Amino acid sequence: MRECISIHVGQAGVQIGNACWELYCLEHGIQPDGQMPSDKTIGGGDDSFNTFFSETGAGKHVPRAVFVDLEPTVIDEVRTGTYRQLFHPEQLITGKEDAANNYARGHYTIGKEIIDLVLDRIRKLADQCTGLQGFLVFHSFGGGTGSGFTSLLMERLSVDYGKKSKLEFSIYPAPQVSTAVVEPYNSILTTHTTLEHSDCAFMVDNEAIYDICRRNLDIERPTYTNLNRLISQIVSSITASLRFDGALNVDLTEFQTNLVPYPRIHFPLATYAPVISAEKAYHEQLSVAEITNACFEPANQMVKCDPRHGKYMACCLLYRGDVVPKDVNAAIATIKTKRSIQFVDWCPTGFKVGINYQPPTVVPGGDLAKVQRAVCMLSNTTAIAEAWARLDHKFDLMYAKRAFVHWYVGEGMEEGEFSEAREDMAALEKDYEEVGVD
Amino acid sequence: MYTFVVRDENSSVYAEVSRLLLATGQWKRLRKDNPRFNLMLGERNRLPFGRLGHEPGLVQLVNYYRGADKLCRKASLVKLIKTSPELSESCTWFPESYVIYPTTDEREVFLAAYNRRREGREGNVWIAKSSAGAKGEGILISSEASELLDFIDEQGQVHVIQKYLEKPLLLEPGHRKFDIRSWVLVDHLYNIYLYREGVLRTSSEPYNSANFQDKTCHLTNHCIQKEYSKNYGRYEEGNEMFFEEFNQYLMDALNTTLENSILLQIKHIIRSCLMCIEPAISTKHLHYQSFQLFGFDFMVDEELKVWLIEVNGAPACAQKLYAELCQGIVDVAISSVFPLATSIFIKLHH
Amino acid sequence: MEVIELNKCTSGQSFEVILKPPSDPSLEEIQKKLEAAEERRKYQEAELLKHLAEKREHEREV
Amino acid sequence: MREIVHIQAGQCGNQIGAKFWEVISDEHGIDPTGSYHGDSDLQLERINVYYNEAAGNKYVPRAILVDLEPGTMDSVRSGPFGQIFRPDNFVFGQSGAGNNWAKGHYTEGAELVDSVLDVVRKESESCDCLQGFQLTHSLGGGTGSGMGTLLISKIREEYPDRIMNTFSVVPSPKVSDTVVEPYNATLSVHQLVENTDETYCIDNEALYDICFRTLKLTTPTYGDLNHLVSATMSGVTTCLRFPGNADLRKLAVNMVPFPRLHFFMPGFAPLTSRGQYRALTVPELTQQMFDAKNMMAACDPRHGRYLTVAAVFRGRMSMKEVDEQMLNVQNKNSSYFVEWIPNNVKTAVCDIPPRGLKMSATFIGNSTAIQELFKRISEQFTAMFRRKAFLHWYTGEGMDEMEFTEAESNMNDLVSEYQQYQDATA
Ligand SMILES: Nc1nc2c(ncn2[C@@H]2O[C@H](COP(=O)(O)OP(=O)(O)OP(=O)(O)O)[C@@H](O)[C@H]2O)c(=O)[nH]1
Ligand SMILES: Nc1ncnc2c1ncn2[C@@H]1O[C@H](COP(=O)(O)OP(=O)(O)CP(=O)(O)O)[C@@H](O)[C@H]1O
Ligand SMILES: COc1cc(OC)c(-c2coc3c4c(ccc3c2=O)OC(C)(C)C=C4)cc1OC
Ligand SMILES: Nc1nc2c(ncn2[C@@H]2O[C@H](COP(=O)(O)OP(=O)(O)O)[C@@H](O)[C@H]2O)c(=O)[nH]1
Ligand SMILES: [Ca+2]
Ligand SMILES: [Ca+2]
Ligand SMILES: [Ca+2]
Ligand SMILES: [Ca+2]
Ligand SMILES: [Mg+2]
Ligand SMILES: [Mg+2]
Ligand SMILES: [Mg+2]
Repeated sequence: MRECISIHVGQAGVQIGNACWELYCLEHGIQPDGQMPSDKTIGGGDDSFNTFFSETGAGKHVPRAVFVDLEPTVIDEVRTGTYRQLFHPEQLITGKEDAANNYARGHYTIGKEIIDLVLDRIRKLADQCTGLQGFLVFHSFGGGTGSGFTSLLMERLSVDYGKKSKLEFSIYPAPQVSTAVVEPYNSILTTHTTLEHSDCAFMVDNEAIYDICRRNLDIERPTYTNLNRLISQIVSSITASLRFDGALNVDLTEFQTNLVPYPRIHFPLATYAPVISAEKAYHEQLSVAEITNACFEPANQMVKCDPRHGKYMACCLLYRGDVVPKDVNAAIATIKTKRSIQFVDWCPTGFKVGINYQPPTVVPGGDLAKVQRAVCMLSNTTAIAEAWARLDHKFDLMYAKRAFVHWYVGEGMEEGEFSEAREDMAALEKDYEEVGVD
Repeated sequence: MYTFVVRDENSSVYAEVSRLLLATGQWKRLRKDNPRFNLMLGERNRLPFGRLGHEPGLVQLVNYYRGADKLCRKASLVKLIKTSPELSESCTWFPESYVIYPTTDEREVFLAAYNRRREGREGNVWIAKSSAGAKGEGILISSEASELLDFIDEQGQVHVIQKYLEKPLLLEPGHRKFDIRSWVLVDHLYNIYLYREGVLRTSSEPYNSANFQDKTCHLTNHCIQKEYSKNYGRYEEGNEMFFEEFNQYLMDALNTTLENSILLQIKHIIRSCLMCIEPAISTKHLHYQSFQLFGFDFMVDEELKVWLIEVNGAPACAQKLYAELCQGIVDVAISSVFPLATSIFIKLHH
Repeated sequence: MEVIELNKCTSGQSFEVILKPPSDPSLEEIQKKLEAAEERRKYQEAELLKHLAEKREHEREV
Repeated sequence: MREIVHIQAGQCGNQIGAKFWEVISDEHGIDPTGSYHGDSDLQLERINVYYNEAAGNKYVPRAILVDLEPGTMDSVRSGPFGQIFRPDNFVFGQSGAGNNWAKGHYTEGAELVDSVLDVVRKESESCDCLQGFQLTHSLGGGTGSGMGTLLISKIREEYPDRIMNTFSVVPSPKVSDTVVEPYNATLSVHQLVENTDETYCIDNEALYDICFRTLKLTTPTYGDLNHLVSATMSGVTTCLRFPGNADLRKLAVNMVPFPRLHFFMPGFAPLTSRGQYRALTVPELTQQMFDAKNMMAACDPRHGRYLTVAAVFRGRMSMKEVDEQMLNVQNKNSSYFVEWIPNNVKTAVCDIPPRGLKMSATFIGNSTAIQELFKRISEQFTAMFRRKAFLHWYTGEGMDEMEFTEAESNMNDLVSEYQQYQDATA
């Protein structure tokens, strides 16, 4: 058994982290108390769930989690909430005034003052680890903390834990649930600085989640709560192999090995099905073939884009529930004869498959119905570069006028970083295109 | 009211569509780079498909199908026909063709057939073309192979060599050659609409199988006849015979109709090509929707068999039909999505 | 369609299906970036305060 | 806790300041003795942004009251909520400023400014995390204009990393006390260009036209103008005073793309006279809010382009309908939004309405059309300055013509900087 430490940075990172740890506890049968009746090795263990939970002599199961925000109101809700007993004060870290949606302020000004402390509270958890694997880092692209502080943290984690893998769950900005204007700046700034420091990153576009909630949960005006519970489901299906018995994606290194042949192109597309309203009176449960086929509809992707007009480098299918290999392969055969699935020439055309028999757990009173079988597809397709193109175009439009740039310069940054970061992104878009197009 | 943007300066068709929409009083035009458009009349090259469908609360529509180039570029049309089971290695209505690179190449299979033709004492003239050959340039009709294989390598574009249809149908009076241009509109539901009005693009010169290197005898594009040929305009305006004349002619001269003789298999070919690529380009479940106007070019051999020769992704119209057809695009392609306050199209059902 | 590396356990199983074969910055360096930007703030702040001091001197002269 | 320190200076500053404290006190359930008597705890979660807590379940405004004359501050202490205010936060001279910027900024106000800063310090020290300052004042008198902008310069010197925003009342000949207002306003505007992060431009000319033409008040009083001001002030501060995660700096970052262009056009719907049975519809709130008639800066938005826009809807309503109508109004006005700031129109909904209305909306527009306001002031300034008319009131306090010439030039640079971005394209 090798341990994983989860780091949640900024508003989006913290609130998604709470939704995830909530769901983890329900999946492993851990109570808000922190007690796990079914763990019969009291006060210890090297079971698979111990990858994410440590144990106290009193039988309390404690997330291997650090929450970090530069203002305190979000983490205070953690300290008062339903899982307040789960965590310990030194895991929750709050500054006093935030980054004001300003990358430079989260990275340079405020970040310099809290980075050393954060790495100390992280060291305290890494010291409880026999075999630390690495880090899962949750954050927004758009916030000044999520963008600016995260890139600083990621740089220093490469210094202090240089052999360790680092995975990101990153919220890509959507105007429909954002009141900010400068998020394209923060997104390109944090991606440039974090790229050589992240082994594998799962982007989630709030636009896609927001639409899924509206179309399939019949929620006319989704909140962050609605979005985060759906995101937590997807995150759980991605991390389930680190927390349960299995032979696929059992350590963080296997994520890069299976999903990322090129280090720079390390942004796998997630697609999830089925999303079913819990208010549906009557619902006909979907088969292995139907949920698998849904993994190739852009309407179910975490990022809207068209994989037909790109090429695959890798594709994993992660099933939870009543699934056996025969039905998966019958579905894949049928799907291949009717969908445009082009792999790059130098990669094998095929799917790695993991099945876990427990069906997805849903939060009681949430919006998602229980289902008998669900799947999350992780495909490294060049089509996700469409999200880079969108965001770089917004960046270009504003930066040609230097709109808002004075806010960043005012906090110690130089215009040169803007153009340096945007050139990296220009190279990235080219990297994707010579991989995916002829 | 509805908004739209215009990004192909040089499009006869959507120029007139611009005018039509404004004159309805319910369409406002924006500038090239304003993104809160309902409709994009896009550029031909590197249209930013990735940026469409991400404007909150705007239903967005573009006049091109991403991926439709597989059909509308000569090298890739060859590859699509030979590799798609729907069409297959010996599809009956496309000339035996070969993609050949200068300097997945077929230079050897090209010769295997060419050789068996040599010994067969049967017709073995070929033609070699490119998508970069504008206004009649870059093509070579030759009865001896390596005369065209050297013409291929003397420039850097990828070419196709196809068996030249030696025995074409010839109009009378004139002993003159032609090809048929059909305009096809595919809407956001992927309904396939064939404009009822086609046009024949004629040769003013009589055909002459003897000398291939003389070309306005063999090459029917509107421009080359307009510029290179001495007899340009005798029988019909602009070397453009329309369907009513061509039909009345096929009855008088051949005791048959355009419908039975040619159009049945034109409609078959159009459906075969477009249904084949539908899974790859359909926008039915996508966050933006597409339509596109295509120009299909056909040849008719003397047995009244129809051959497909190219598909044009950005076609122009005949002056006579712009009003009618452009108004048809509005009604079928645009107002279908953005409704306002008989028909000229033949729906090819599938 | 070839299946391979099928592993099984009570919690589930996994396998691979193949349809076709194929055809570092230093701690010191960070600390320097963070400190050069802090210096740029201090210099901008000092110019503002010099500007305000000039304004105070004008107020005295009025 | 992100506290705001409020300063009100001069006659206009204190009159509109007191209405503001009256209006939001009622919204938070605080009565004229500072005792809470509300019915929801939404009222108290952000109470501390503007109020200090004193033992005895009292809430005391974090407000400092300044004037060079005692008159208008005796009337504050008289007025409905006069007892609420902390008595040591009344800071007053006796001389008065005579509608003379030079007296407020350089001679009479210089005498009093240190006393004001002692009270500011003693309010800031008691702040867990000071968010910034807001000042209410006019630009046409001497105290709010001249001494108000002196305070802002001093506050910046002592708190240079703190947000300084203002509600600034612009002079108009339609509502006019003296001929020298264009001088006082032009001198003040240059100060504001340099030393505020956000200035809400409350144009007395717009408030007059609104009262006279839409509300059909034939003889508008200061009371009628301030009814509109108070509605707007309650509006813009709604999302600082009730739950919804942006401090003043975060609002400034997303509203101000160039540092000097931070002068906002306010607006409000529905426009009302003092003394509304029909609730408006979300479509009606939206279109009124974007129509020139509801603009409290006498500028035509169709004569410029919006760099950023914010709108705050209040009342129980459909966020779905708000999103739809907002995205609507942007398409019939699509040309009037710059295309090189993507998604520059942002919205909030708060389900607590203002007193006396179940639906209302407040408008915050950063439009390049605001230049019409500064051109108007600059033309009135120049009309007198080309003959050096009335300058002796200012040279008599130590000022030099050159300082007026610089103020004029600085003002016209601001107008040209706006015109630059109104013609900028993508
Ligand atoms: N999915 C999801 N997105 C969120 C959530 N909270 C904020 N966001 C998004 O994050 C972006 C704003 O960045 P934040 O994370 O809120 O800001 P921050 O990380 O706290 O950094 P600061 O600027 O200092 O506040 C917007 O684009 C929001 O849509 C959340 O709970 N769930
Ligand atoms: N296999 C064949 N047999 C006989 N003639 C042929 C032929 N292939 C092409 N041609 C002739 O050559 C001409 C040009 O071919 P093609 O249609 O590819 O050019 P093009 O792509 O410039 C037409 P457009 O301008 O409408 O796109 C045709 O009009 C036709 O008469
Ligand atoms: C000095 O006076 C002030 C004037 C102000 O606006 C005229 C504001 C001010 C309030 O709310 C905002 C909102 C906004 C963006 C900007 C503002 C803003 O800027 O976007 C959404 C997200 C829609 C919410 C409201 C604050 C002030 O500080 C006290
Ligand atoms: N809206 C409004 N404007 C005012 C009021 N009082 C004065 N003004 C305007 O502000 C200018 C002078 O400012 P005033 O407050 O009277 O003098 P100060 O005490 O030096 O600020 C004049 O041009 C007036 O039109 C007020 O109560 N409301
Ligand atoms: Ca155990
Ligand atoms: Ca590394
Ligand atoms: Ca004195
Ligand atoms: Ca002192
Ligand atoms: Mg935050
Ligand atoms: Mg062509
Ligand atoms: Mg007065």
